[PDB]
Amino acid sequence: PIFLNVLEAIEPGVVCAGHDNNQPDSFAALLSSLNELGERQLVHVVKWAKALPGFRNLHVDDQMAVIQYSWMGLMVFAMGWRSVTNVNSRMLYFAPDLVFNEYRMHKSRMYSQCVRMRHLSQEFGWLQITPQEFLCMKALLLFSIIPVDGLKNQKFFDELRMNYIKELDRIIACSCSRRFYQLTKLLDSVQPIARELHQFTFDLLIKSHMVSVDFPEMMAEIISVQVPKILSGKVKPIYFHT
Ligand SMILES: C[C@]12CCC(=O)C[C@@H]1CC[C@@H]1[C@@H]2CC[C@]2(C)[C@@H](O)CC[C@@H]12
Repeated sequence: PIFLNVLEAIEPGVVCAGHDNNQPDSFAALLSSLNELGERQLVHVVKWAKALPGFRNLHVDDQMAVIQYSWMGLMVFAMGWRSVTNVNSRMLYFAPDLVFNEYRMHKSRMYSQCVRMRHLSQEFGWLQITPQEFLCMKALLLFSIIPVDGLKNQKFFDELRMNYIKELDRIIACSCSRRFYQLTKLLDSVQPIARELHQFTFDLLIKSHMVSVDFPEMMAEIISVQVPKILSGKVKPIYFHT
């Protein structure tokens, strides 16, 4: 099981937000901590993606683009997994030092987005997603959002994505169609969540200095240059179902 060996081997370890849990929960503090967490996880996502089977087959520019478009979906998917794994789904396990209870979901001003993420977390439970289904789905997520004008080498991308789909199907196969159906619906359900988070972070970046939220430099760059391409519809998710 070469493919599965790789995905398991490359899976990132624990990442902390560096949040001060001893201090009363403010909007500014919670959101600055989520931003810092995002920046730290982006480093890990980049090294993960580069080690994925076939990833180096893409043009350098497509490598960068797929990561910049997909990171929100990928991080949310992993966060959902951690959440089923560690806590119990009233809660969102962003990091060991950054666990959201309902009170925090409210103070972050992200309550409804958090409700969507928790629904995702719960779905992993209800579908009884295996660790190996999780790993293959996460890999697929990196190849599920592209510019409508195409990538530099769209042909290699379409081939990469096909191969990850085949890998998910094998992991299922090893009825079957019911399971593939359910997993593809679950993958699709990540995309509305990512879209609402993209809107939210974009708004927050615009009004950031007003509300005293810090955006690390890499975060501010991607949210101002790449996230607006998704919100304006220049970059769109690939859905399995209509
Ligand atoms: C990806 C992160 C951070 C990593 C993670 O575990 C999931 C989580 C989802 C909410 C994101 C956050 C990064 C910072 C964002 C983008 C904030 O600006 C608003 C929503 C936050």
